[PDB]
Amino acid sequence: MQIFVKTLTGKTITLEVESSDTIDNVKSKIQDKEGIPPDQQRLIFAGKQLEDGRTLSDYNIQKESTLHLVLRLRGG
Amino acid sequence: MQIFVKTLTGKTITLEVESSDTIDNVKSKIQDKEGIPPDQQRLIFAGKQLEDGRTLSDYNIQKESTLHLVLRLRG
Amino acid sequence: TIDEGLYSRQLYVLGHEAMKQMSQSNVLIIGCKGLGVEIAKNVCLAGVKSVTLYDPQPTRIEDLSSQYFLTEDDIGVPRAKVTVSKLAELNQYVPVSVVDELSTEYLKNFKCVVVTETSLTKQLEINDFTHKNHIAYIAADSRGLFGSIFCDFGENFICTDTDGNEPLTGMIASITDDGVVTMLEETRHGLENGDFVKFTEVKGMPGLNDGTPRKVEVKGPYTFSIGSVKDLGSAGYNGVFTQVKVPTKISFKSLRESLKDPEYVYPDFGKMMRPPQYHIAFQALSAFADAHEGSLPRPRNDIDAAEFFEFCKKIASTLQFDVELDEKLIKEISYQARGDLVAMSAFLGGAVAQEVLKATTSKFYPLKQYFYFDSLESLPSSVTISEETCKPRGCRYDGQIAVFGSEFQEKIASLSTFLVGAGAIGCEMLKNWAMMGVATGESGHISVTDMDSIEKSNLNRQFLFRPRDVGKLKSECASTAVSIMNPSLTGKITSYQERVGPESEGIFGDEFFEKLSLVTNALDNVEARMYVDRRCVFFEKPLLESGTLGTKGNTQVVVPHLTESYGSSQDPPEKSFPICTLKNFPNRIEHTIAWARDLFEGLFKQPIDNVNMYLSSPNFLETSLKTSSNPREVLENIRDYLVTEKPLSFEECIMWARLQFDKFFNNNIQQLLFNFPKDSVTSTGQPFWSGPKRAPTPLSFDIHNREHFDFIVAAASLYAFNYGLKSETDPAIYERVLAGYNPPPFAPKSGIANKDKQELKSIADSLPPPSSLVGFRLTPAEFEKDDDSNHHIDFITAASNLRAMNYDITPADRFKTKFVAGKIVPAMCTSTAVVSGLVCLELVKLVDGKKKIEEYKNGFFNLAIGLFTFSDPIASPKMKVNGKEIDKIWDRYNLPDCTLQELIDYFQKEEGLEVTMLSSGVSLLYANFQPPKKLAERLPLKISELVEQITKKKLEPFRKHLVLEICCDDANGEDVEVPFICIKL
Amino acid sequence: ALKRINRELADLGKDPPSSSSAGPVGDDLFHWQATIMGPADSPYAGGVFFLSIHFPTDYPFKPPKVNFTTRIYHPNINSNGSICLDILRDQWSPALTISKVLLSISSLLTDPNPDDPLVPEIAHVYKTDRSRYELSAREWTRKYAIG
Ligand SMILES: *P(=O)(O)OC[C@H]1O[C@@H](n2cnc3c(N)ncnc32)[C@H](O)[C@@H]1O
Repeated sequence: MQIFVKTLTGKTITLEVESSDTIDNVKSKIQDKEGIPPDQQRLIFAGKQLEDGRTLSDYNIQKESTLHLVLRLRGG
Repeated sequence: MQIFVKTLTGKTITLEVESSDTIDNVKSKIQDKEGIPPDQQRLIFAGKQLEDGRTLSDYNIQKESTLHLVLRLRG
Repeated sequence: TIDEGLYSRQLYVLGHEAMKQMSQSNVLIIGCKGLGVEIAKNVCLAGVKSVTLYDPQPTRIEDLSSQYFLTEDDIGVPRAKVTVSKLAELNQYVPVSVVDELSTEYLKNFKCVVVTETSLTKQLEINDFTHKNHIAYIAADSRGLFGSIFCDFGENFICTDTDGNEPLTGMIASITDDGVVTMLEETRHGLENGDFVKFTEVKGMPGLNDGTPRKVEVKGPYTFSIGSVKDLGSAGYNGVFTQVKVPTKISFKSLRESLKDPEYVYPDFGKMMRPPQYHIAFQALSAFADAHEGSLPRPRNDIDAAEFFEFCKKIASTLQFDVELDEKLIKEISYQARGDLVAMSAFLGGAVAQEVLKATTSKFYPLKQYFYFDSLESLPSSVTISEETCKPRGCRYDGQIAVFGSEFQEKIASLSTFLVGAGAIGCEMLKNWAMMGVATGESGHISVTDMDSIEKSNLNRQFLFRPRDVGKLKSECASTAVSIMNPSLTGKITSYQERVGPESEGIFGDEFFEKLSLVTNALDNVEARMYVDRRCVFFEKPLLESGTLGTKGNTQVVVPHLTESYGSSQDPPEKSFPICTLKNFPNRIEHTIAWARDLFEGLFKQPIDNVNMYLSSPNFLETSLKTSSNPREVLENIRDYLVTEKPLSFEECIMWARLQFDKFFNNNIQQLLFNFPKDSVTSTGQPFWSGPKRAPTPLSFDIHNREHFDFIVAAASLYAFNYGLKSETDPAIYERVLAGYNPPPFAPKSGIANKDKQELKSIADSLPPPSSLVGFRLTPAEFEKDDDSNHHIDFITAASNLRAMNYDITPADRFKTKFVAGKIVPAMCTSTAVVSGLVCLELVKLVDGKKKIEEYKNGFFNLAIGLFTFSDPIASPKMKVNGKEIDKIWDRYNLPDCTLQELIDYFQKEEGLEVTMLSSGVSLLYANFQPPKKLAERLPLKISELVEQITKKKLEPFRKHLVLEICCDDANGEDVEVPFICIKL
Repeated sequence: ALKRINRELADLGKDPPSSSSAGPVGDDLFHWQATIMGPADSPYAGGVFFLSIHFPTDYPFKPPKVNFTTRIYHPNINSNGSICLDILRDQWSPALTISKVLLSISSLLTDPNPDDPLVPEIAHVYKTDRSRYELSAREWTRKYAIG
């Protein structure tokens, strides 16, 4: 299984994960490839915001799935 | 022979080693006794840092010598 | 020649070439209803060359549902004629015209053509012409809670910037013989496969410094590969790589071709089967309108819905669409055909205006090609929606009633909201509320708060403020403008001038917060967001957060007892560089700017503040001797800025400026190079000034040089402002006075029981007694943007550029220095409009009081790449306390004002917990490890009395509650997490 | 932040640091006065160094402000007491206790880093004349860090 993560700036990241991996492993991989601490990552799949402690199979994330890595902004 | 290693918390650990023992073996013993990964150990004796692949004798470490185990940090 | 005083924020986003191209493009707008007027407003604020409007239909009352430039006295007049007059005032550089009749050839004068509220036949007729003549064509439609956008920029559109990001750059550590480029220690290049880079300052491989871009093959987060450099050399060291952005060719298809096989853009991946439905639905809508003399289906009418569904089936069969039509959704589109909402209008107007700017400037990635959007979850479910309750009542809210109904209109009209901040997002939100009719009922009210005043650079992205309004308060101007827009709000809006913070809890107290219905933030800093969030959590009020940054934006909703608060999640913090890097070894312009800011603070505001505070505090020295780490520095500062170096004239001020120049740009460098010569080696034998460390060079003063003279003038003017002298800007005096200065000799020094203390005491007593000077004060220099034109930005720029020339760093001009030092947030009108639209779409959900967590949508979007995402809010976590389910955020203990002993026994008896730590505010009221005597003293006191005693400050009369944080552990010794306590005074 | 601060304080209480002792000032939680003993095999032997810790309002999301109070002759500490540590500026994460910071500071006292110094004069002295640096450190610690 291989997944893609798209940032809010258009960058694409390719991750190699299994269906039984926890969300913490995915966040750790994203940190390795980007340097963002796991507590600052907001992952979205099919309108659901991924939360720590659950597995990918809970969200029915299969191969070639696309996640969105987003963040909040402070302007006004 | 016997040696003593003092940590940053003031704890002293006594070890029975030999002058021909490698630094890797010492790090393995330290990991076994305390669980501290070898990468984060910084051993200092007489102002000199012990390096893996070498022996205690290379640093003129002798009977009941005292070493200091500190953390790694640069900046 | 762009007006940097008005387009200051937009220049950080687009640039100078982009705006030069933008000011040469003409835009035509067909249709002047709510969507059309929003597009025209956003375009005018953007700064296109001109805008032409065409809409000869006479005004009808229902059009006021979303058109905010029309009034009840304009019924029967063509919309363009009555809208142009108001549109002309938004920006004085953008002429707005009107055309009473259109012809095909006449379309050749415009760079972009926007079409709204037009049948399909006219769109096909126009597009068949505009496509072959290479004119960008954008078509937008807004039907109730549904919206559609179509873009066609020609057969060979050329996009110069795709993602809109700044080019990436970095420092190399080694380039092998096979193109294996390695970054420095713990540094990420951030490139991607297929990018192009160019190298500079590479040692050992000079050929790479020519500047020819090369393909990049990323092999890891720290290293990548560029190809074979065998011929160019053997190995290279150090240097800097920089990304190159290349043009792309995008090919579009005409509307007639596109209808058969559209190419969709999905705003939400949670519903990927809908856009094919809307594609059929909108064509069916157009056909039905063509079948009823342009009469749309009546609201919530079932016969018209059946006929519309038959049209949908016929169209789907005609186009061989192998899609099974979802009857419920299509009939929903049919019911809301006549709906006209201001939130959808704002959202689509922002998006389409961004598309227009893309077409004119050829930047960012356009939509390709269809964008179908819906917010159907916003449809109320707690009220009666039927043909009887949705029929028009002949009022200006007919457009909204046609979607929601009269009962929901009454629900909206009795809201009592609270808007924090009245900037750009605030103005858009206020306009939306005025159009929707918020708080126009007998029990409605609106409260706006903002402490700033209108400036000249805010007029561009804030359309409620006119150049005649410069200097007034934001809240008053916004309230008056919205009352003008909707006369029914006269007297329903209250405006304050209070900063929302710990010092304003006397005004926004329990009485103020008990009557509210929801709080909406329009702030620009995180501290205020967190504080308002804490207040909302304590009082249990719904909250609406929204933020923008250039072309990116986000919106979040906080609902009591359902979702987590704003502060339950973290955000990336501001980057802070190591002090060693900033002080001695910089290698970037930001380092020098930060150093210059620190120097300004410590040279013009720190010493003056210290001097002023010394003259007032009688015991300052007594506490300073034992408290401050380096009292000697404070004493020397006081002496130097009080007695030793008190100026009287301007020539001595210029001499002081020259002295500081020598101190900070010629002597420190000499000392540093004396300590670490240029040929010194590290402990490993490697060169010292290699890589992140750049070898400095002393700067010799030169009056003729522009940079040095600018620094001298800025420093002298700032010093005069400090000492209240008559500054001058004539170069003749500077030239006359600077030539007679002979610098004192300077030679680096090598360094080499209570005597020091006695010396410091002698220096201290040498100072004049406090009674010598009474009432004497000096003005420290504060930071602003040309409001206090003491050359603040100019001084920082000069200092940073001089230090950059010290370390051979590339200098930055005044614009970039203003951007960095001022921490300016890039702003765009389109992003503001879009976020306001999303927030107002969430507001109707909040009003209806929906309880399921799947019905809310936090939104994120980036308009540079046409990315939209929506996600359900995070549910508040639960926990187990005393074998019961407790919400970790929205639950609290309500207790009377009881004694500490009584509270401890209450927790021991009811919850079975042993109290260990108890604190309120910033004080530790009780802890288990305190000595027995202190506790025995503090046990029989009530909580209010205990807090008064510890804080040494009486509780204010308006205080009606206290918030206590308590940490207690179970009987077994395991720590237990419990919610806070709310003591009721 | 109060709960986090109290948790760190209790964790220190449960396991004594032996070579360190940090605690609040008066009855204020946002101001601590820590104490450190110099390493035995170091010129700072037999010295007691005071440190001031100011917790920001956003702790642990913002690093604590740690400043030496006594006078110490060290390459990585200037006259104002500022400390050159990566975990206080940009490597700070909401998982480091004050105990980790004190251990890091003790390690810093164990071996200075003259390759990336904060006080160039002392760094040059350390690189050139080791004995003079040793004598200066002993004199400074016996004149400022005893009592
Ligand atoms: P954009 O930054 O242009 O507009 C920001 C507006 O928010 C207001 N604001 C900032 N911080 C506060 C606090 N603490 N209280 C009330 N209002 C605030 C500014 O005044 C701008 O109007």
